[PDB]
Amino acid sequence: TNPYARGPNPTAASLEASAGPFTVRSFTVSRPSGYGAGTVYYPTNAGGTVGAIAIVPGYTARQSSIKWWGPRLASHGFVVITIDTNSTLDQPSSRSSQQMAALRQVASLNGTSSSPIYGKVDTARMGVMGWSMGGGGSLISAANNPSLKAAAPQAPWDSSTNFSSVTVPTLIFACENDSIAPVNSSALPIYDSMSRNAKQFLEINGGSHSCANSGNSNQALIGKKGVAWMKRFMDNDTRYSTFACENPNSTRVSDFRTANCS
Ligand SMILES: [Cl-]
Repeated sequence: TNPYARGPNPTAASLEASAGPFTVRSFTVSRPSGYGAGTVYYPTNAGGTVGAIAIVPGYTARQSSIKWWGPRLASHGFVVITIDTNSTLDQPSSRSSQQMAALRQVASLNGTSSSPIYGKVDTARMGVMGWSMGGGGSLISAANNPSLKAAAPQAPWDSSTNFSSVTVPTLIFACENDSIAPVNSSALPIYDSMSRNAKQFLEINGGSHSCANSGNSNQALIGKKGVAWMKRFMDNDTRYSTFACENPNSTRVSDFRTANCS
């Protein structure tokens, strides 16, 4: 019945592991269009077309800070593009237009017969992630493009916290002890402003600003949650409803909140 379903039935163990069931390859985008540089990750054998997720780093940062998501998400059946921005000093709106430019270019490559992702993408099924200003950028993309199927920003930064217009299912990773984008004035008012969506707030206990980046010590839970959220909302895959909406009931989590998520 569900045509966007990919992969075998999830367990806690299969989502806590570093790799999911599909084989991953990557390539560097040859002529990046509307953004500085891109790396694309893709499953060779997903058994059908999959959605595309475009991930953006923070101010002064690079792909390295958010790369781990590439292998992790692609292995469970997604096309992931991680980007560098035109300038290290771009603010969240510019990060947004470049995030959407990356999705636009993944859609183009899906149509190009010489491209390693020829025919692998469902260009009607995309989502957005990013760290800090790239997180703020992810929220701006979702507000501007309600056709996105999912957002999952981490440690988000935006001097405007009102996202009340967002209808896209949104998972916010927060970092308890963030002193760059403190939760009390960033993540939390952002979460709290959204009244029209499936949403979730998941605060990493004793986490600093970088608590969700490559090399974090909570990859099991952060990665499980990130994959379950994209599987639930980008694939409509109700096999993942429990993993996506449940409280982890974990001492690794200092604050949990969810709404409109069964
Ligand atoms: Cl930032």
